[PDB]
Amino acid sequence: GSWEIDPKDLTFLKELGTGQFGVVKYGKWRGQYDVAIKMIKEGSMSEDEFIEEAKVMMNLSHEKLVQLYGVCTKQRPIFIITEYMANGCLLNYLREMRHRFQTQQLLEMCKDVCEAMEYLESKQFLHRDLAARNCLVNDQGVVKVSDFGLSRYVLDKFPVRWSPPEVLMYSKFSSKSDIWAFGVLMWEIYSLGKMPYERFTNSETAEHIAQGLRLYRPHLASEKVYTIMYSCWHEKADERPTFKILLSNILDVMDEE
Ligand SMILES: CN(CCNC(=O)CNc1ccccc1)c1ncnc2[nH]ccc12
Repeated sequence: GSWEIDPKDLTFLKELGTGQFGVVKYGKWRGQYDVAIKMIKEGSMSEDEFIEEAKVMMNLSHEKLVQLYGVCTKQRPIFIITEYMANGCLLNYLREMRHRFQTQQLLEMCKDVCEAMEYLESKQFLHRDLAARNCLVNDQGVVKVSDFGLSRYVLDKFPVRWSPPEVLMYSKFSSKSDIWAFGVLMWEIYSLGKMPYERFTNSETAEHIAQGLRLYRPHLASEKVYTIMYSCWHEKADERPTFKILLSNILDVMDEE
């Protein structure tokens, strides 16, 4: 199948991490091309649904989306073969104080993610778990959005701190719950990877959000940048912007700043 990679074409070279979803390895495809090999933990996913969705996933392609190259499903664990992102998870990258980021770099990180999300929104595709922990950074410092849609197939920890009131109260998912999570991700970037609502538990965060209270301005965000992330948190989902509008707003601030 066109979504199917021959696992014999892989050379495993380095372990990149282990986690709830499984083990990830760096390797080469046909001796030459860098890949990530994501090995799905046995029993962790609805595998027939995941495999059918991978066929749809094959047609999603954008420079700021982690590229899916194929799956290996004729054995277990199944493998997801993806773009290799040398600098790892965005959350860990932000927390690495040596980079001494300028705010121009932080705004570019936001734009990278917003372009990916604008593309997913043009395809009516929801990420459903957008957060810095689900973005990756390549060897050039480019941020890309990873594992978009994956939570649908996970059989098991919910992202309370990235969820709007209507998700927490009613499980109402929409383009506007991705918009809300994007604003939280902007806050994560400008806070150099702090936990949102760091002094609260999830249960306390949910109550805070419902009472109408919000995250507030990171020290490194200008007034114009804060306006953008705060616009993502309107109580009323329909008053939140689209990713097209957020991209335009981010580009405008890049020009001003
Ligand atoms: C460290 N790391 C991220 C590892 N975490 C995940 O991929 C989590 N998802 C997942 C895991 C197992 C099975 C199914 C899904 C990477 N480092 C460099 N390039 C990369 N490309 C892609 C990932 C990736």
